Amino acid sequence: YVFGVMIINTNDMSPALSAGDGVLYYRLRYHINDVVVYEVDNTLKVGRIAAQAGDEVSFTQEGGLLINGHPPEKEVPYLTYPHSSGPNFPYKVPTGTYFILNDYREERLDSRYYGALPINQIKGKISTLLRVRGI
Amino acid sequence: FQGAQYVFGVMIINTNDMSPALSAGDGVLYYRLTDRYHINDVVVYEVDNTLKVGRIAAQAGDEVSFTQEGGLLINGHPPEKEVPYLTYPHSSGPNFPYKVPTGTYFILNDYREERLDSRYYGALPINQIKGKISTLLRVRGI
Amino acid sequence: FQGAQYVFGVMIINTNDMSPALSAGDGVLYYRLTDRYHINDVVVYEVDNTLKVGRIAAQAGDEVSFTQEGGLLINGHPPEKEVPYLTYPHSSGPNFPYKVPTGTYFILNDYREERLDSRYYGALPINQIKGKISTLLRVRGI
Amino acid sequence: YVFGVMIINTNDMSPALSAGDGVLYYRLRYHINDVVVYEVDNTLKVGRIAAQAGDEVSFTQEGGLLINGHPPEKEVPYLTYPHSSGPNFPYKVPTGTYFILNDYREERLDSRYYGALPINQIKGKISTLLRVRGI
Amino acid sequence: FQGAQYVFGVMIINTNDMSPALSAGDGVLYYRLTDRYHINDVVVYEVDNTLKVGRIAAQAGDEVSFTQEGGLLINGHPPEKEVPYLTYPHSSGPNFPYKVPTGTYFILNDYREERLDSRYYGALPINQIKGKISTLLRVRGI
Amino acid sequence: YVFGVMIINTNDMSPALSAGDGVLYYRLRYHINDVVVYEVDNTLKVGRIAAQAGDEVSFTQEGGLLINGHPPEKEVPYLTYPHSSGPNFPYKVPTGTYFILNDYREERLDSRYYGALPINQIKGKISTLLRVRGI
Amino acid sequence: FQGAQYVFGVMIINTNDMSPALSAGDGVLYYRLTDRYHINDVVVYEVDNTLKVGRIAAQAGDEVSFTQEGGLLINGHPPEKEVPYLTYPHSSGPNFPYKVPTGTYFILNDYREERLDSRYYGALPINQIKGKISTLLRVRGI
Amino acid sequence: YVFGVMIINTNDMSPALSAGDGVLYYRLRYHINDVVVYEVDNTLKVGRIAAQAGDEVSFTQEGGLLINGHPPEKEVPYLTYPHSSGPNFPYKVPTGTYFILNDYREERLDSRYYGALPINQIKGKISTLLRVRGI
Repeated sequence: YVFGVMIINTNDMSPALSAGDGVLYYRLRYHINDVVVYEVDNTLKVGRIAAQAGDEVSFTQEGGLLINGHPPEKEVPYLTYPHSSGPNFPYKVPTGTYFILNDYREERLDSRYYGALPINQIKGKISTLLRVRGI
Repeated sequence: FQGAQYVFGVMIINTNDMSPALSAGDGVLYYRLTDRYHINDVVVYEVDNTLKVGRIAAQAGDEVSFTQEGGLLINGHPPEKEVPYLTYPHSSGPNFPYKVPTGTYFILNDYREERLDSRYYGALPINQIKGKISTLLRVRGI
Repeated sequence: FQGAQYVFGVMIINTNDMSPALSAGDGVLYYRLTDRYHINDVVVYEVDNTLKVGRIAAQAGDEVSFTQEGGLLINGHPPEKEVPYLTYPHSSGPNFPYKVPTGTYFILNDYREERLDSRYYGALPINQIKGKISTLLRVRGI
Repeated sequence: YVFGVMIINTNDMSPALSAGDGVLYYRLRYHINDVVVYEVDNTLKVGRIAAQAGDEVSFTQEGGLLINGHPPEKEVPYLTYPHSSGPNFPYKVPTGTYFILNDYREERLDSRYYGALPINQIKGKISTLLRVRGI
Repeated sequence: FQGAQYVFGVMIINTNDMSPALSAGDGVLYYRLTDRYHINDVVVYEVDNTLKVGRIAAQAGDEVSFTQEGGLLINGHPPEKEVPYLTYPHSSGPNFPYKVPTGTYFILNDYREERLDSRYYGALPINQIKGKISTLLRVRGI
Repeated sequence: YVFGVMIINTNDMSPALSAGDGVLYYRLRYHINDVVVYEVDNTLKVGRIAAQAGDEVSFTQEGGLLINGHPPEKEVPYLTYPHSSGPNFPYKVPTGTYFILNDYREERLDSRYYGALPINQIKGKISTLLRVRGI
Repeated sequence: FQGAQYVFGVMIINTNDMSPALSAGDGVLYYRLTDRYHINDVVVYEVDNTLKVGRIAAQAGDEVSFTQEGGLLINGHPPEKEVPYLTYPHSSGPNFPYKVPTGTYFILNDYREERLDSRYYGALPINQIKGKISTLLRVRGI
Repeated sequence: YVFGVMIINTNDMSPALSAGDGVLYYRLRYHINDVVVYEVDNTLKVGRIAAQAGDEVSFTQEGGLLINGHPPEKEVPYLTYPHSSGPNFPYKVPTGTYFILNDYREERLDSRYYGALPINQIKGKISTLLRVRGI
């Protein structure tokens, strides 16, 4: 029904997505591993959904991520540490929200800083990428 | 001789050897240059009646070697492009350090643990390069 | 084995051997079929490390012959496609009548006076067909 | 990994797919509602997967289809009657097979004639369609 | 006046009003004709600052009417294109039988149960037609 | 400046152009061998310009065409005979007109029937062809 | 409401108002952004039922003025893009200095001697921008 | 017959052509205003043909260019001054050569430095440009 188009403008989602990528996203109920466009502070961001309503989200001392004890499907070539000004973990994911992580985990301004994003702040699932340079 | 020459090719990627830059199922476009390619270009190339993709890591006159800690050296310096893997030789490849011949390109899989690239074949002659991948379309598995 | 497979190719035509259907400088698009081609398709194909274009005049099991008046016969009947030229064998081609082998296509230049087509090479194996020309873009010389 | 390309050459799958459509299919484990290319008698066909190993497949007097009593997700603007030279129904779907139906149900030479197709005869799932005429 | 004119547009379909020919999420290409469109063309058109798609069911001078059994008549005959739905007027549309004006096209949703088409708006002037949908790309929901 | 787009709908210009071809034409002063869109009787046609203001146009008994005695640059695989209800030849081409011929010369409803076309009836030069079937 | 939304448009340029960046007869592609455009983008836009092209010289909140020597100032500084012409106001345009409104873009012809751009119309609301020209194909007149 | 493809890698031909442009060129007899790819010192360059065999090429004190007294068709927003290590002007263009100028005339390493280019060093006429960024 509703489709958006944007140019990715950070490397928060690298290497899955890079600055300058073109994306198409549509407004959806999301699923773990969906990559979504969302808004915080009148600013569009992209991130991947690591957890949904009810899950608990914990860290290991060795930079690892746990959703309900067990670590995630998706792997990234980074260690995941908490943000110091973020909610306490372990962290329970509220109804109507989704816990969102940057694939490039060294950028810690995702749900680890904001908490889970409410639905009304999620603009849609990215269904198509067109990369036209920097292959 | 020639009836027709390529300007572009539109292909689907069959392998994860260029992962994570490229994934199986990705659509790509390449364009064919009549002059030279460049370092870091991802190219489509042919070896053994077999189409392959890889990234140009060195060109004519360059010297390629490895450190004991799985690092790649081009002319004694480490390359621009970084990949989340270590690079080791193919035991049945040519000798290193390896002087890249005139008119050839030394091509590496971004997914370095697959070693069927120039580590096994040596550098590829230009005439076996089909073109440079300039564009990518991914629809699933983002 | 394969890194990548063609879905389309976008090419420029270098020859007038397919004239007047195709002219030098024409841009074309082809698509690659995994199954079989058909009679009257114009295809891009390779023989002797050389890309060529031509039109499929017969397929596996067909019989190709010539009349003394420069006419082509496929299975004893004249073909659908008409060209403003006569068709004669290549003196150094195979024998006719010619039984088209399994898994091959008998390909002819629309500009029949150029005889470096299946009249010289025999029928082409399918694996040497790159794809079917579906689209044409002409900008000059209309 | 392995991709095929073909031109649909019947209207067995109409309106979902029409003769002259171009498709891309890849070799997969299939799911109900997948549309797949398959071979019978050295001939490529396309059809949609209505049932999998273990299911039972039954007809109603009123041209309706039942998979395990309950009728299917996918609806088509045709009634589904059995083929007279086909297996008996109700019909239990063997392991390693998939029961395949034409969307255009008046063409009855699908699994209703052949039975369920074994995997080795399924060439792949159609993932992309390009229709270039007859829109 | 004009800086630029459309030759093609590449669009995504937002509605199921043209279902099953077209579905939400489909990609389409249209081309813009300078002359006339034809019956059965699916076109992109604008009404109320709003882009819409539909299929041309009648043209200038034609007469459109309905039977009591939900059938469409064009010039007293039923149309070529068949859809798996019945066609009824929009209670707030113009009168029928309806004489199609000069320079207009009478456009219908293939999914006839949605009646916001020419049954409500009347026939659309040509200058509000953006072009004809010639190509379709579907990737999900096949 | 002004561009038109049309679908060729005859084979008058075959093989150069075929029914179903897409063309782009722009409004120009034309030159011999230009292929142009023109109007006669509220109907768009296409043809190639064989002669301009001042030229004389004559036929040979052997189906040949003469512009000022000498035959044309462009050759076609047809013989060119006059139309019986057309102007007398030899035929002098008026100022402000262009003598237009069908490449497929067996269709004789070009300038051989109409005479030379005035400029105001020539809609433009075809600069681009896109053939999408029947190659 | 919407049946379909643009992702790309492929257009031909009818004017030399964007010369020498763009020329009459150029083919272009644009893509439609759902978010904001940027300064220096060349965009297709509509004003008075009329498609136009131009280059975004300023955005919301910016201040546009002219020097007596035919120079353009954006926020008191001269802009990045240089054109081989001088810029003067349109005598019947709005007042300058000109505060660019919220949700609008101040658009200028690269060929500045044609003044039917934001110098006459003011800044264009975003909803009247069709998209950004990203690609150019020139075949004649190079 | 023979087509080349290259990426323009200077702004010598700006604004007509810019670094990063893609071009198509074919091997030809050239004409004034043709833009051509040519080689000097095992290096591909592009330039526009200002004069041919027999012409004379002169400069005015006011940065202007004369071909046979009369200045050129093509205008550029630059003044044209000689190169100090180039041939003497006025300069007569030898048979079998073409006098080539950079559109961006402040780059003086064109025929003003090299003299006219022989044919065997001209690789072809640029017939198509594709600009994909920096519009």
